[PDB]
Amino acid sequence: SSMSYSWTGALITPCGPEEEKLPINPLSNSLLRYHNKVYCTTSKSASQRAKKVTFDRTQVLDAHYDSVLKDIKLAASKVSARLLTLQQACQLTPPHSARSKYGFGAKEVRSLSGRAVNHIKSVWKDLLEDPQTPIPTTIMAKNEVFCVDPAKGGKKPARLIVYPDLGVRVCEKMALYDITQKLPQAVMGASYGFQYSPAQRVEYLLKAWAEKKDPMGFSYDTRHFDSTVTERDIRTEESIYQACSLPEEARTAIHSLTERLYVGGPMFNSKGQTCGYRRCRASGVLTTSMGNTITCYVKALAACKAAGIVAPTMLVCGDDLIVISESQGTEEDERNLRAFTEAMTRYSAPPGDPPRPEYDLELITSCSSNVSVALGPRGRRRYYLTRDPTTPLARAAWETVRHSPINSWLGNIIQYAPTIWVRMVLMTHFFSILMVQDTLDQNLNFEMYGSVYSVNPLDLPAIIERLHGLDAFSMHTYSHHELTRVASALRKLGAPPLRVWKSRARAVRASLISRGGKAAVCGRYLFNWAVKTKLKLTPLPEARLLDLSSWFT
RNA sequence: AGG
Ligand SMILES: O=c1ccn([C@@H]2O[C@H](COP(=O)(O)OP(=O)(O)O)[C@@H](O)[C@H]2O)c(=O)[nH]1
Ligand SMILES: [Cl-]
Ligand SMILES: [Mn+2]
Ligand SMILES: [Mn+2]
Ligand SMILES: [Mn+2]
Repeated sequence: SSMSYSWTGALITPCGPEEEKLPINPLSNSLLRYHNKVYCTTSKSASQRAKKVTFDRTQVLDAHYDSVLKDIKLAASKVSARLLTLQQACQLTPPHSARSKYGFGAKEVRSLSGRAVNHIKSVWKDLLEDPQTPIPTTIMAKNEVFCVDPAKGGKKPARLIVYPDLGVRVCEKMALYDITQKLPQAVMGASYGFQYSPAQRVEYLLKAWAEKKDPMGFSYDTRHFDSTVTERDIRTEESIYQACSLPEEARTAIHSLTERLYVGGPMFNSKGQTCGYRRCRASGVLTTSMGNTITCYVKALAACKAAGIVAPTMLVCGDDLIVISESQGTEEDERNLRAFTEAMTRYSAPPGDPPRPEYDLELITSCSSNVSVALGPRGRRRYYLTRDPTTPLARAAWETVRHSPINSWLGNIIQYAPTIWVRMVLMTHFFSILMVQDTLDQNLNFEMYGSVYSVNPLDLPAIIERLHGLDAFSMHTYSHHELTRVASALRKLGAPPLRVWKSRARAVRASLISRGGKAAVCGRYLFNWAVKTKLKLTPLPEARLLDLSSWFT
């Protein structure tokens, strides 16, 4: 039926200059040695990505699909959502959001300058009046950092980001922001993945596992999800949005956004040239996450019914899903999974890697992470979320004129505080660097799910107890998989091995302790693993006084 | 670029 994209031959050009690595990396050259392996995806590579994501979709739905979709609309009809005022929408614009072509930027939008507010008024009037003329978009490469992988063909090409003008982005929020905050949870309940912290994700997966008499689990992820989303999927997304209780003016803007923007349109490069035409998800529109997650969930639940998955418990985040179900024996399990994949494939959600049944929770990877297990202070099993540290280590070494890696270190330390790789490697390095800089008590930004949080390094013990529990400071006897994977990632990036990190950690610990105050608490709590004569760690008062519920919702 |  439809091609995901068509191209004119015009290049996908960069915005600014693409920052160069330097001959010395003063903050990370004591973390690892193989700086040659750390690269950032470039705009040049964007044309290789374009080739990989351009293909003809044919989609074939069926009664399982139709029935799931009906149930979802019903669930959506229990939501009432409102328009945001123009002003509220303006003030949700992030501070460095790309500026408008019409001579204003995010600062103006957030301050509600008159020229900006006035332009946005007309953009919106035009949405209400013209339900048809396609809205132009800019296409850009995403620049992100990875470690080279010779197995997977050296360097990944940059993903494609497609977005409309700042004025339109503000209007999308007026129309849809309140739905983004309510609909997913309304139609998916506990299956909606972005509502859980790492420990809560873990707790949910364990409950689900223990509920089954004989559990089986698998993960799924779609190859190039955005390019696989069809015109019809997007219109079906609208009908899910329209099932909510909305004021008429929202309805009208939603429909017009759908027809003029979401279902497709022309793409221009940064130099202003026509680049191509799109007939799939623009990753960059406000509905990217909600849309991906709801469309993934519809296809996936229908595919579970098509395949005969029994008592499925799902967890979905964008195109990433886990299903924990009742095993029907391994022969049937395997065939049910092939049936799952075939249905998803008819639904236009083909797999990156064919999924596979598993019967041990450690072997299931979704959203680049997996549950693992270690022993606590009293010898009890303690489960936690971990991941391959390769990419976090590479990002820990991205250091240029424009970019400091310290914030990346902090983000990982917080999300993955119970992991052996955070505790032994990233914590040791982070604290050593900040001590020597004498910047321990300076606040840092921490990025997650598009939001920034300011954190003081000296509050890490409290934050960690709160997010992960006091046992995050006392885990030992990590698993074979985790020990093997961490040792291997360290060798691969030319980092010191764990025993070296241990002797560094002793020195970092002693030095923090000798400063007293909050620093010494960091020393005692964060590095208790580093000394033979363990200390008794008690709950921290400062931790009871904390609420972190917005960080992971 | 969005969440
Ligand atoms: O920086 C990102 C990463 C992902 N996505 C969205 O989430 C989807 C799933 O991404 P995944 O990481 O599974 O890779 P893909 O499936 O795109 O190859 C993408 O297609 C995008 O629509 C996005 O909008 N921006
Ligand atoms: Cl314990
Ligand atoms: Mn994918
Ligand atoms: Mn409509
Ligand atoms: Mn994915």
